[PDB]
Amino acid sequence: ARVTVQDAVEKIGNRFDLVLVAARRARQMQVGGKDPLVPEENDKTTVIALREIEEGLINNQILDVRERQEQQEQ
Amino acid sequence: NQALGKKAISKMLNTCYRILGLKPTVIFADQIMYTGFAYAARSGASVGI
Repeated sequence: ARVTVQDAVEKIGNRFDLVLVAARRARQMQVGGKDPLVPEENDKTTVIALREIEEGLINNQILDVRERQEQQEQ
Repeated sequence: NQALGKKAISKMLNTCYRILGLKPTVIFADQIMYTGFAYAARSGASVGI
């Protein structure tokens, strides 16, 4: 669980774009067709996406290139 | 090392935010409120005639 999101704020700094990025990642991990890249601690997908952002393996650029890679695969 | 009269404690919270960050000052505020309640109960302050 993440009490504060300051690390996510400082990973990519807007306090506004991180909401969009985390919402997109949570949609990916919630509607299906995606698995968390960070160990799952029985918590909800929102904080899982936030922790992925904080640990630096989820951002806008790599999400876009992942979209491109799965688009080219099919 | 003062009396902490509602102005030094707010100043210390402001300095903790400005120097350390957000999580440390949140934990510090929670601990301050815990210890303030506990020691106010211990002191047994009361108002009489």
